[PDB]
Amino acid sequence: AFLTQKQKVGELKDDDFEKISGVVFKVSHKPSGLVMARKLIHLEIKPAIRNQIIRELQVLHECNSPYIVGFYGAFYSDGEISICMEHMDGGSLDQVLKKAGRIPEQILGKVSIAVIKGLTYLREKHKIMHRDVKPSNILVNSRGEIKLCDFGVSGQLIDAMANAFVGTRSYMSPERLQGTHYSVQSDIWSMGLSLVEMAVGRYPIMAIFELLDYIVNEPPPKLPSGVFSLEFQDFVNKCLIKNPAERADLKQLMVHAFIKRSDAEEVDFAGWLCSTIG
Amino acid sequence: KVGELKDDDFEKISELVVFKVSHKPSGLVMARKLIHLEIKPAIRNQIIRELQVLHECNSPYIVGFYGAFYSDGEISICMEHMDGGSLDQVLKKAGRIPEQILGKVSIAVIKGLTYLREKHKIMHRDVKPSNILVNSRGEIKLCDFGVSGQLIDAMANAFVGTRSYMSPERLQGTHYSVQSDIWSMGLSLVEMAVGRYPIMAIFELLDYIVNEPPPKLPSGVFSLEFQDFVNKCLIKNPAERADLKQLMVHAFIKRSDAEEVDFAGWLCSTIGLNQ
Amino acid sequence: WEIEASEVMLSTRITVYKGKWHGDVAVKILKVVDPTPEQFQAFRNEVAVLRKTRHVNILLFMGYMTKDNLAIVTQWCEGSSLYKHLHVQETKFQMFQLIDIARQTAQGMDYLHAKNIIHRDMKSNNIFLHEGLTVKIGDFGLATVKSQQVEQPTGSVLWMAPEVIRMQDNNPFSFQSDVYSYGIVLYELMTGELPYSHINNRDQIIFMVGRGYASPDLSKLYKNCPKAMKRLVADCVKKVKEERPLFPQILSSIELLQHSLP
Amino acid sequence: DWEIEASEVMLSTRFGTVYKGKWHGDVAVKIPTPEQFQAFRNEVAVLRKTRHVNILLFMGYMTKDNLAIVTQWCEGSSLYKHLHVQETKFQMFQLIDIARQTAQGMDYLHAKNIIHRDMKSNNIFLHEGLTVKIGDFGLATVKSRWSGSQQVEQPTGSVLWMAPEVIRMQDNNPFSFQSDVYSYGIVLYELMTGELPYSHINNRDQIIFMVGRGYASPDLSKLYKNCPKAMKRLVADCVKKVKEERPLFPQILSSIELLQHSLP
Ligand SMILES: CNS(=O)(=O)Nc1nccc(Cc2c(C)c3ccc(Oc4ncccc4F)cc3oc2=O)c1F
Ligand SMILES: CNS(=O)(=O)Nc1nccc(Cc2c(C)c3ccc(Oc4ncccc4F)cc3oc2=O)c1F
Repeated sequence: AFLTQKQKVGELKDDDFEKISGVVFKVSHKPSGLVMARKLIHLEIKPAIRNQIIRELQVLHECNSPYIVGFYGAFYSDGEISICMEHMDGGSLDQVLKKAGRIPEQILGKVSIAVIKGLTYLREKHKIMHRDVKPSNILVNSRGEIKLCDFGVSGQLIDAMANAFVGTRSYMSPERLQGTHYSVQSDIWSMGLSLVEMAVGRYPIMAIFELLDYIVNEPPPKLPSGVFSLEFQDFVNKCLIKNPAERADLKQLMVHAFIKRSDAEEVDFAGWLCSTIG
Repeated sequence: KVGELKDDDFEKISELVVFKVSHKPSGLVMARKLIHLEIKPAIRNQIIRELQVLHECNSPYIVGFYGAFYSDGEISICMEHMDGGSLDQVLKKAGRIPEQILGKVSIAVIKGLTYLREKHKIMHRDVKPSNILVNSRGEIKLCDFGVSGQLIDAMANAFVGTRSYMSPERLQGTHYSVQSDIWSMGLSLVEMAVGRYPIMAIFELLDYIVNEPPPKLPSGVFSLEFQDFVNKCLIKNPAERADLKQLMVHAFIKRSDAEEVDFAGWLCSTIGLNQ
Repeated sequence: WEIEASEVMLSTRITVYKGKWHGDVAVKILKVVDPTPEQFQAFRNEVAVLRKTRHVNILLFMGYMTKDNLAIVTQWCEGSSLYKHLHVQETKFQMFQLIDIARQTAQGMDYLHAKNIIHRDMKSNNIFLHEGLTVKIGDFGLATVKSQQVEQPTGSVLWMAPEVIRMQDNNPFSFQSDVYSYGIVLYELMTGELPYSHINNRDQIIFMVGRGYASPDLSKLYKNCPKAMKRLVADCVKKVKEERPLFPQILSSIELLQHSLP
Repeated sequence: DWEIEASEVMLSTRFGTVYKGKWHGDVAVKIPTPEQFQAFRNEVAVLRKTRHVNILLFMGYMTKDNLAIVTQWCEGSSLYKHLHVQETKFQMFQLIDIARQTAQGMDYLHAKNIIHRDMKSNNIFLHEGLTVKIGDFGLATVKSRWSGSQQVEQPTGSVLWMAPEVIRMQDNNPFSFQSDVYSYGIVLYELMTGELPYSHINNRDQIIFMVGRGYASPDLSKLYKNCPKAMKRLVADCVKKVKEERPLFPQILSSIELLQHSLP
């Protein structure tokens, strides 16, 4: 039903938008009355680089799924790159993590189900990897769908963004940190780190080089066995294997028992978020 | 005997800006005066060409000239060294100047002006006692005169010149002649006669020159014909000022020429030198 | 150095504003609605360093602002940054004036070290090529006089030193960190491309430099260059801080290689 | 900024011709009696305040041994050489740019309450022939509420650029903004004509009496017919014999920017 909403919105121009509330801002189109999310990216790069980036950015039109954030368009204005997407009113899960402190386990199960289905969809249709799986890049609405966003779709834009924000927290797999072969197992590592981070609310153990050193030379932290059932620790220790050879692939995440029993549970996310806000 | 002149041929001895020098192949002592000019090159070439004019300027009352050249951005003028110094230095050392020496220097400057009139048709324009020199042998020569108008135009910027002995009629741009030099000679003779300006910014001195008459010397200190001489030299009217032929028949010049004065001996006693 | 608000008119915006005050001036205004006192002491340190700098190769400080939002008044540079000349527009520079740029900015950093100033943020965006011939060094917001725990680094990771990255010392910032940053500026200056261009991961670059495995590649230096220049380039990028040469020897080497042209 | 240098500078030979030194690049050096000390501390006091792109950049001072002032070494020649020695064929846009740069430097100096008192084209240097540099602040001063109490000394410079009220010296302090305005007007004359004022006069005392009595002014008919009319009006009314009628420097900058933007 969301497809026809883009159909009644034609050309998008910077003068037709207004300030409401890189950097991310919300925008609205006044006769339509819909809400759009604008991402602003600053780059000091060549004109030909900007045009091949925008030529790689059009691909997001055919990226259509209930597990992927919808897309409107992208253009150039005032020496800046503008990315227009459809707005999640619930925000990313990082902000509601700061709001609530901890998240009930079935909600993490539903998030895990959504992200693994999104990874399967992305690897089947475009054969590309996400590269940036962290709780700031995953979004929820007031309705209940959980979608991925800001994935590595444009290699030239990745080269442009390769040097910018400093990095306070890092969720990136070791095997790409040595510079070796990386695959979807990197995104699986990042997903496991994200879920344990929202499980306990803080990193359970410094400058960024110290985190890099701790990640490369030491095994990741593990949950106590006396608190939660052993199946969830089995989930996270299959997701936190250092060597990607025996680290679990998406097929035995699909036939894993915890994902099945979380799918069997009926968790109404919209009702709990409405109880959260009021 | 002196041929061409170059900067490396001169050896600095003393300062009199003026540096006392000598020419090493010849061995004679000269006086070298340096002036700084920021002037176009071809103009300085013309300055050299009509500073060659002083080759024909020879007289017992005009400072002898040897050569001129340009080096290191400085115009170099060379003249005969003449050791007794100017009347300003003699005035500072001796305090007063007696009247017979005043007659002798008046005769010297008037004969020099007549020589310049009759042989070169040019004028001095800068009569002041710093520009008249005295020799140990008693001769009184003249120098530092306006031989080439481009050099006046080039030097017409910097003068220091806290005072001015300039004629009144040359302050508003009227006709000028040797009468202005006669008037400045009158101021110089009065200046040394008493040893001071006997009466303070420079514009006030020009105001003082232009608008009210010059002072008089007292009659009790000098002979009456001396005051007659100066008051004929200090007439404001350019036409009423006596010209050179009038001063050469005045009573003071014939009594001064009739006087026999040991001027050389008195100046050597003043400077205290034994050759 | 007090300037009241009503004389400075904020004409155009290119954060930074092109204003008019007794001439064209560049105004660095910090538009913060809630000024914390940390930004206050940072501003005081910045202006205290800027008052001690008076050199032709340093961007000239003129005044500051106190009320409304904090602002810094400096002269308006005409032209573009060396980053914009080198990686955005690609002006075809010739060899001579590149070594002229090198010796001029080396003179600037030598004067800063003589006046006991650590720039701490030496990179390509801080190099203004003013009318194409004169270099200016600016943005001394992180400048510090030597005389405590150092603040967290915030600049780009390319120009940092390995002992800056691993930060095992309380104050790893010194002369030699600026020397290595100048060496990286020389590296991009003689080649025209950013170092480690084959790596497109920020954390990978940070870790590979911090463990000392990665190094700049001198293979893209043309072989028609004199061997003294490539020896200098190899010497200024040396990892260990105690054998990196100081700026007077760098200037001596540059003038020695400049003198030999017939 | 302040503080003393050391023997890092070199002495080559123990009004000359060159006093150039070397102290982190090319620098310019200037040169125990009390009269030198008064002017020397006045120079350092006025030079600590000057930070502008049109003003010569003071670098440091030396008090030990001989008195020295170190500043940046400009590349090029003085403006006087550019007009009266080599006769460079300047175009009109360059001359108007020179005029507006000098006006902007004066506006900065007078807004920061500084009188150099001593304009001429000798003190204006063309840095690579593009950017003006105003220097030689030996006779600079700072105005104050007690500046009228002290009696000013003789300028003893060149009479072609001084004001009639300066050369008369009837007031205790004849110097003001408008004296510098008149000197800048003579500078405008030299830019727009190319020769020294009162060329038909070859006597300095003639100039002193003929100008100090208000009987002389530079000939405005020597301006070129293709000069801007507002430029002629500006150079005409900034050389007025009345002290009060001379416009201030903000008016001069406004007129110059108006005539620059007026040209198609
Ligand atoms: C740490 N790993 S890394 O070193 O590989 N760095 C990188 N990682 C991952 C990605 C990139 C670049 C990236 C960025 C950041 C990006 C952001 C927004 C975007 O819009 C939308 N996206 C999805 C849905 C709707 C949208 F509107 C497209 C984007 O596309 C991109 O390509 C990296 F540089
Ligand atoms: C202030 N009054 S003013 O305004 O009229 N200016 C001027 N007045 C008068 C003259 C000039 C120029 C001048 C000067 C000063 C001059 C000086 C020395 C000189 O050497 C010898 N002289 C005589 C004998 C032997 C020499 F080696 C020749 C000179 O020749 C000159 O032409 C002026 F500029």
